Amino acid sequence: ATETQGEHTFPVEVLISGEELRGYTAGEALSAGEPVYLSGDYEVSASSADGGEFLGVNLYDVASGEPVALAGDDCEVRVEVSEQVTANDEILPDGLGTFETVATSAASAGVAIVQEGAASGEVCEAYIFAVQGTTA
Amino acid sequence: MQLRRSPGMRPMDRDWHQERARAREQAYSSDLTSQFSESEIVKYELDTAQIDGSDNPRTYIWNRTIDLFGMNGTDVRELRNR
Amino acid sequence: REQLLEVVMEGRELRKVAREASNVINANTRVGDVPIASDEEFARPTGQGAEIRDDGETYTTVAWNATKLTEGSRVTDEMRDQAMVDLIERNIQRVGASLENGINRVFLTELVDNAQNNHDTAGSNQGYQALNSAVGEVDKDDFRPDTYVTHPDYRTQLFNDTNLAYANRAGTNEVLRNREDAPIVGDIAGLDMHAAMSSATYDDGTDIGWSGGSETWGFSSDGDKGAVVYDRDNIHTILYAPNGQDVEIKDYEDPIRDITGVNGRLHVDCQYSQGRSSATVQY
Amino acid sequence: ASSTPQTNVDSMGGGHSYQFNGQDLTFEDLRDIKDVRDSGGQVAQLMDYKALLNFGEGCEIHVEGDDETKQLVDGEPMTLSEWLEDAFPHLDLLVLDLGGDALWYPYAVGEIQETITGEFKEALPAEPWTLMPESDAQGKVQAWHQRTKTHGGYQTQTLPADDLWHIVINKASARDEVGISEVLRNKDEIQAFKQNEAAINQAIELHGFPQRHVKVGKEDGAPVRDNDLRRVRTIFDPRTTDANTAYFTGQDVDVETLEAHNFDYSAIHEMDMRNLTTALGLPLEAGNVGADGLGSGKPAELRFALLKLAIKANQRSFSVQFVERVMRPVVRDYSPFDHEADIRLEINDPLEDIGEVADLIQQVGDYMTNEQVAEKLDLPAPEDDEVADSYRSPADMEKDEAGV
Amino acid sequence: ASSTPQTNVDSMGGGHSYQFNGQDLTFEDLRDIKDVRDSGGQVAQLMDYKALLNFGEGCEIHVEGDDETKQLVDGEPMTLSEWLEDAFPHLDLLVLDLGGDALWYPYAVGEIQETITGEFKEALPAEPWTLMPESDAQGKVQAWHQRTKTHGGYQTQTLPADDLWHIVINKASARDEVGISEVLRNKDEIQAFKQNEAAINQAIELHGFPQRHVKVGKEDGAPVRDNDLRRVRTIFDPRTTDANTAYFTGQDVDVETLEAHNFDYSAIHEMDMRNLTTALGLPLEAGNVGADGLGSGKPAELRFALLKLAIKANQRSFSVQFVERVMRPVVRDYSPFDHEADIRLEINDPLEDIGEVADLIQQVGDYMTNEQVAEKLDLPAPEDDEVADSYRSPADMEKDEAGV
Ligand SMILES: [K+]
Ligand SMILES: [Mg+2]
Ligand SMILES: [Mg+2]
Ligand SMILES: [Mg+2]
Ligand SMILES: [Mg+2]
Ligand SMILES: [Mg+2]
Ligand SMILES: [Mg+2]
Ligand SMILES: [Mg+2]
Ligand SMILES: [Mg+2]
Ligand SMILES: [Mg+2]
Repeated sequence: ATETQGEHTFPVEVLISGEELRGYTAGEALSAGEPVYLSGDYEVSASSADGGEFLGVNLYDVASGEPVALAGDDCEVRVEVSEQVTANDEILPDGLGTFETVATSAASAGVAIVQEGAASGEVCEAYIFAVQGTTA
Repeated sequence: MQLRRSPGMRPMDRDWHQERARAREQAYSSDLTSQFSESEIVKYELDTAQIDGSDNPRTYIWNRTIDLFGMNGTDVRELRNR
Repeated sequence: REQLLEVVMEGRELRKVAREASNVINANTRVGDVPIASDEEFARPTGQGAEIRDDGETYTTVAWNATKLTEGSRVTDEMRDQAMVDLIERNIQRVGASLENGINRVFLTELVDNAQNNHDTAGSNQGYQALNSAVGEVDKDDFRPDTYVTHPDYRTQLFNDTNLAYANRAGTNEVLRNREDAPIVGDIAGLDMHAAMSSATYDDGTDIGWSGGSETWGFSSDGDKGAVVYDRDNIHTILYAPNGQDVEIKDYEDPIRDITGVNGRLHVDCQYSQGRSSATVQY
Repeated sequence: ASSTPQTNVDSMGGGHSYQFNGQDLTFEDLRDIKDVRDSGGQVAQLMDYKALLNFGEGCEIHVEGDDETKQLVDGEPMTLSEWLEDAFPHLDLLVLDLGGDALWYPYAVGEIQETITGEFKEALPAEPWTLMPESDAQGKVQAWHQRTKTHGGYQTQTLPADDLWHIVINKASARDEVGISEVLRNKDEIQAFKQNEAAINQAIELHGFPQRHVKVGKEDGAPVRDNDLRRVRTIFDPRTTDANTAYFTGQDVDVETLEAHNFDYSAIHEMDMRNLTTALGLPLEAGNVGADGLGSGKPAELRFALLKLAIKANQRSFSVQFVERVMRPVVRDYSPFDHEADIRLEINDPLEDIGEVADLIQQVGDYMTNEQVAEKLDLPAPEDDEVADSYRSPADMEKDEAGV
Repeated sequence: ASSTPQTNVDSMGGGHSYQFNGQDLTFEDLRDIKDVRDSGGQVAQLMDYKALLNFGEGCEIHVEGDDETKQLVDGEPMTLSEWLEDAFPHLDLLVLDLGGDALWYPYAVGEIQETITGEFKEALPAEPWTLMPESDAQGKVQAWHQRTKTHGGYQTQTLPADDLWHIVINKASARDEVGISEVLRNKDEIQAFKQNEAAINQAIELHGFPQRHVKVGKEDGAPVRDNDLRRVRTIFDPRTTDANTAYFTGQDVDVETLEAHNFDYSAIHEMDMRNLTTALGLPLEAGNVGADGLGSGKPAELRFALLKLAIKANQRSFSVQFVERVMRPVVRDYSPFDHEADIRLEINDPLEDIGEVADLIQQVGDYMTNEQVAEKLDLPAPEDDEVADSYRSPADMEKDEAGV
């Protein structure tokens, strides 16, 4: 995700605030700001489209098998949303490397709450507050 | 917070420069996937480097199978008319 | 022998003027009050031997609540070692700059929004005559301005005015030669200071963590406020800092995680003592 | 020319914060220097040896035309030199204290203290890690900012540059009125030294000594559990063992050894001490470490010349500032003499050899006045002016006078 | 001939700060020198030793026939040496600062400064990394351009060549007024040194110490997983192991060692220090490194002669420029004396043995005047001109006069 400044495109700094960073192994190639979930023992992969797959956001671009830094819950992050969002909206991994609202998803509870609204395809600021896994 | 691998920080890293310089000097084609690790292409953003093999010295060096004149190992961009 | 190109090219830098262009108070407390006296009145026609009625001084205050402005940065310790430049010095410079820009936003947004007078140019006579008219608007409230704060489009338009651009009309060719660095630009319509502002400075409310002002800052379209003509002694910028007089920048290591950071802070408010001492110029 | 400096000085506004510095050093950096000095061990001892070489041999005050200064101070006559020696009775200790501080920290700093009667008492040093200067657009100090640990709260205050004094041995430039800490300048080298020393100590513990490895059970045979090994551990326990214990076993017990694995920690210690002593400008010998070839001949003469030159530079730098910023103000404000007189403070050479001076006096005394000989030999000059000023020995003048 | 140069020079058409390397001397290059200077460690200490050798031994002022210059300056006599000694009281420190700067940077540079009453105060140095000269088409400096850090940005200004002064020790040619920095000249050698130092330090961390390698499981037997090794890690944990820890195991645990993998880092250190010292023109010994055969006899005599010649060359180059561009203007503009007088500023030889001088005075004093002896011996000449000008010692003249 990107700022534009004249000719230049700058990558956004993903992590706004938060001290709880943790290291994992990439199960596949991943890019900065993607939501990820556990896919093997300490191995993280990109989150699919509804609930039950979120541990945190990947902080930097990786090849498969490289070490990954996550921002987990308790972090504030700059993340791209696939739809227009507003303050107080709960958001969820979208399956597309973006987030979307809980309201749009098939799920009933989110993983982060929007603090600063954004248009479709634009960077919101959100607080990550929960993880989601396999409940059946 | 910004890590050493984080996308907004890559241009500050001495290794990002050193390794992109290596990649240009080592390359034999613009087809990165033929030659470089998925790690290298991601970590050093090699899609954004102007890699084509034109900076590799061995693109310009003669290596004929029989050499009676000691011509092999000469680099054509070091000749008088280059 | 792979010698790197060591240099880093700078970004856009905003103009910083609030410390010069307003009365700075270095406050002892983060909240406080400036006492204001009532306006002068007229003595009363009185019969001989009648009681003299009272109409003494009355007083009020303008309160300050210095808002804490902050800017932080954190980097992995491993990267401080691999950086092409002093990466902590660069973050100190950015953090200090973000605070100076913060002061200037607080100042300019108070200055533009709470000016009690306005001169509407109605898309015409926008150069010297607008400055003279805006002084006239402040003069009708019996204050005297001495400073003007100006948008880039207002400056651009003003230096096209033949009264400034022709050497014989200005009595000097400095405006044609040196533009905003000409001595006449800081010595016009009785004003003895010019404070050139940046476009991004005013609080549009589009920036994160800021909730916007009431006006539009600009000089490009019907209704934009492009300049303010005012008394520098009647607008206060109040700075509070717990650990000194001014901006405090602190370095730190995370005690656990091999992270280093730099954090800046300053508390600032801006308040008109007398908003009648100020007039905006409008497109 | 001009009466104000017309070149600028690269320093105004403290960078991005002024009265508390942005980029320039802070109270926390000052306390970092204090922690290095406090901590003991080898680094603290080396920088104390540096202080002792520069300032530990004591001092002498000189005045040119001192005799012409003769004046009654309290009915008693004094010269300016006699008065200064009474004003600064313990100057040898003060010079070592300030001279030490100005090598450690960017500056030594202090006050002039009066008696209650308003006569001069002392030049009082202040704790240099508690104080930092505020300086102007031409780099001169205008105020001093202090903070002190005071029942946990930092008592904090500001003092004018008017009544403090300060001295800088180490400067970034001739216009630098704030100076450089040699500790902060070499912060990385000090840490590299400490880390390597810790690494060597841990390596000696793990690898410097053999360790007994008892292997139990036959290869490919019956396995042995933890409780089975605990009974064997009791038999071979080093706590209980003695130098001539013998062992009896079946064929399926082996007493192997982790040998002490050879590594040249002595060479690592030499290398660490070389890096540190060179970084602090000392010779390697100051670190209790020797070197081949360097201990003899012209190679020795060079390094001890480099050390003596470094000492002379520090001594001159200190002496000038102490005279100009401590002594002259005291003469001006509390003394009946002319403060514009040519006062000098010499600080002694720590490596001077009296035997070398005695050889010199034997060889060339015929060309030296008795005052010059007395000064070289570190003695009072003769009490009689013609005896002091003449070139024959005083003992030779005495036997002439006895002949007459 | 002619009154102006008619051979051209390699200048870039004038206006530029054109220097040796066929390009323009930028403020970035100037601050790169400042970074090598301020950053401490071994390179900084070596170029400090170079400054101390060239300029640390202090200075002496001579004027030829100065006894003829006797003039009332302020109702009282001086000679030009006496006036200059009052004009420049702390010249030893100034010479060390400027001489240091002129070895580090392409030039030392500064101002003349006046008192408020308009008489001479001092020659005031300026920070050389802040100032950049502009040459014309014949190479001569016409202006000084300055930029300086100030409150988060930079000030910038231009000053005329007409009222600064500058001194160049190292030149591209005898016509070069911009000079060459030895730090920029040897930038690659300095970086090669720093990189090899870092490489050795890292290699010592990885390879200088043995490391324990515990292997678990039988070869071709049952596999052991990470979660199983995690428990074995607890048992042989190097953090909590001690010198005399013993181990008990089954047959299917092997306690191997990564040996300290021997490499001659001492020789790599010597080779790096050899490269750096020779590049900076210091002898090898200045680096706390020695070599066989070179420590004694004619091999030693030669390298010490080469060092002393290099010092004398720098000293004369500095002295001439300081007299011609600082002292003569100060005499001309603020003194009652003639500026065309034969002034010399001489800088002391750092490597004199006064014992060898005393041997010389013993052996051949019979051929020297008492003044010449006093000059060699570094003492004031005798107060009475007839004894100063005579050949036999003042003690011999005294003992014979006492014999009358
Ligand atoms: K959906
Ligand atoms: Mg938090
Ligand atoms: Mg209140
Ligand atoms: Mg009444
Ligand atoms: Mg009333
Ligand atoms: Mg009104
Ligand atoms: Mg101009
Ligand atoms: Mg005016
Ligand atoms: Mg079995
Ligand atoms: Mg099996």
